[PDB]
Amino acid sequence: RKPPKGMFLSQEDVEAVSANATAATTVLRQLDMELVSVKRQIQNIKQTNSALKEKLDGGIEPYRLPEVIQKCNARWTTEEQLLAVQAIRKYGRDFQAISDVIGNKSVVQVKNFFVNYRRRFNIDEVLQEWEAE
Amino acid sequence: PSGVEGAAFQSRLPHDRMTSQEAACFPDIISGPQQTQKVFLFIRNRTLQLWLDNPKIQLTFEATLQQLEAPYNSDTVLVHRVHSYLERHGLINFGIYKRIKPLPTKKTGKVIIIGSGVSGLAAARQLQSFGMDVTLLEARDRVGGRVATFRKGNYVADLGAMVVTGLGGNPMAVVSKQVNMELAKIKQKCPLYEANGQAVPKEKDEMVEQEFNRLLEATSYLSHQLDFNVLNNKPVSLGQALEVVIQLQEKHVKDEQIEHWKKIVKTQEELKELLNKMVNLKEKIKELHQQYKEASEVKPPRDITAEFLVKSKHRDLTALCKEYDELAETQGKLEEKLQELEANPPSDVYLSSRDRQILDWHFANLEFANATPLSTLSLKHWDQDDDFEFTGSHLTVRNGYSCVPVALAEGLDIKLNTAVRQVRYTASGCEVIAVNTRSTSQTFIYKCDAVLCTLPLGVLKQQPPAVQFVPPLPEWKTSAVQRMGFGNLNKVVLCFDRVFWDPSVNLFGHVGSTTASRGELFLFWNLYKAPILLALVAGEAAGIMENISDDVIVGRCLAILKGIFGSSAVPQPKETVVSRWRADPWARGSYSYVAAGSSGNDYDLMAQPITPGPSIPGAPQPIPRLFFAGEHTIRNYPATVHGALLSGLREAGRIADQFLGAMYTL
Repeated sequence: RKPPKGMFLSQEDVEAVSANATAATTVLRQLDMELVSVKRQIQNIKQTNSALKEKLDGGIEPYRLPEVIQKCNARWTTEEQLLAVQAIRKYGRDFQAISDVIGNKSVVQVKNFFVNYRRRFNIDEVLQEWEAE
Repeated sequence: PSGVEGAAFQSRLPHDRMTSQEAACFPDIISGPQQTQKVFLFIRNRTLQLWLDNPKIQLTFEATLQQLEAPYNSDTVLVHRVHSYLERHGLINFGIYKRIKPLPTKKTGKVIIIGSGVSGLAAARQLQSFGMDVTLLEARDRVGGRVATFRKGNYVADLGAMVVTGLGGNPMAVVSKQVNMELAKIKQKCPLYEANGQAVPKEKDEMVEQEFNRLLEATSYLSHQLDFNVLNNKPVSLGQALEVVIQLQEKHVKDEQIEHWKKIVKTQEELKELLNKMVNLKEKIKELHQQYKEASEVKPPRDITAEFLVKSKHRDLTALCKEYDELAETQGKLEEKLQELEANPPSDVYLSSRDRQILDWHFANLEFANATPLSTLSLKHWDQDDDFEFTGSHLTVRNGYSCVPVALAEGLDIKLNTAVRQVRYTASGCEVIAVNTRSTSQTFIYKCDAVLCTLPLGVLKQQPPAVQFVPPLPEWKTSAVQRMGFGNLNKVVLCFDRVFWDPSVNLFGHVGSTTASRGELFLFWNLYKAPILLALVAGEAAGIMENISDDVIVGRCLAILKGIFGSSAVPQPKETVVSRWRADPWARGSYSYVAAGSSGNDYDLMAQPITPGPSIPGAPQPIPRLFFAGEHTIRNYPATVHGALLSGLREAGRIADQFLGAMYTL
């Protein structure tokens, strides 16, 4: 039913090597060139990536900031409320972002506030104007 | 196998079933109730057994029936029928036996046998055994034909056949009991040695040998599964199919590499597309950091838009900073698949120049086995005779295989130095015209009832004819003669006064320089008690070395042997002999092979006898007069001595059945 293992012998293959007197030497020389083709296209992007690799020397270590380890709180001071409105104007509904901006409020109250002061802070306007961008 | 059932095996016969042969002589039995068939087979096996257990004395029908017991010895005519059928077709009382009942003084019928090669002598003994008048005509000054033994002093070396391939069902096995042949087992270990002079390492010897055998299997797959058996109208040879298999392996070796490195590009480019994200992200991070720094420089106390700006830029910077972190887990998730792939590359080559050269030695070995370039063997059929392989180890005849023909020729009428030049067969009989090989004007006329031709196939192939047929052989026979294959291999016999090789090894190889010279002296044999080494010339080398001075050839052997054993250890040879079998005009080759476009069916044509046309037109269809025996005539055992013998036994039975009647068919 089947060839010895590792021997590769498909009907398709055998035909393409018998088609003429040099069909064998032809198909074997096409893969030699298909392979040199890849070999130097590997080493091309191996160079391009080396270059790109160098521009990231140092990583982003100069550019980091320490962590605000800040115990979360419950009451909304006017400063925190004012920060919120502005975050909403610049973050839409991405509550996570807002929580990081205000810092001492978790997303549930961030996602809360939205309905408690919705009429008072004119949030529909704010979100409305944040939708035009 | 053992018992009466081993006798059937040892006679190349199914023990539990009746052969086409037997159905022909016993159509009653084989068409009758299965019980009788079982009775019949037991008497066949039991009779064969009796002969085999003592093949130095004739097995007479009475001696036979005495030993048979009831209920098998109830029907005396079935026993007589069986024993007669066996005796006739040489399954029993063949070879050299002591005759319990001496031959009738009055002979009946005259048979001329062309050639005293083994097939010749085997029929001759059998026909004489059956009360016929036989004369063998022989061109040479010695019997045995292609069984040719060198003798000088204590030196003995077969130039012809030299191996018995296993006594498991071999008729030679009976012969060896009858004739004293010193049968010496051949130890199969064979170390190859490259052209430099140094052993191939076991690691290499085995990985190449297994590739060879895998490659053979592959051709059988192309043959039988893909039916790759014709190519631009010509039939496919084994050699072609091996190239196509080696190529398709080489092609797939490159194929994997291309698939492999095209994985390295698929990843260098995910990397590349990722570095670009990482650079462009470091630049967004560089700008935001500047921006946040500038906003943290506005000293407090500030208004809330300005405090928003700090807090915002800070969240925004941290967002981008966590993105660049997740992207250096991914840069360090592709920078190591890449390293993994680089260390795990597929195989560099299919075979190296040094691989392909040891592979060529394994091909030389096939070219030896079939005495021909693999470009000429039929892909489909070259191995058609491998089901009939004998069991057991292979042997050599330490005292020279000529001892057997010489044994057979005893008691026979043999005209040596008698070259047949023309065969005339007519409705009323035959005459054979032969000459004296010494002086070709002395001319001989031999009249007879039938001619048995054991002319080698190369002789029969010769243009223009060495032997003329009058009338010419019919086209169906001459076409088979063209179609078939008669190849060539030769031997160099090296006679020394020191043993300087490993005595515990019987044979050792030499690996050649090119594919073209693969068979040139690629193997040596230490078979003999005396210090004789024997060198083979196979494949395309065979025919080309024949046009080369004997001394040059001996020189190359010495060189090869110097390289192995050191220039000091290898003396000058005392006696040297080179065969040139294609050159010999009484052979024109060594043995036959299944040429491409030939099949084992040609071997059957070769044996079918010839029946002349009627002398007087409208007279009844005459008897066949021309019969053919010899190696090229026995489908299931060609190109051997046992096969020659068997064809000789075969023709003696049908000639008798023709000219003495087969009383065992009623």
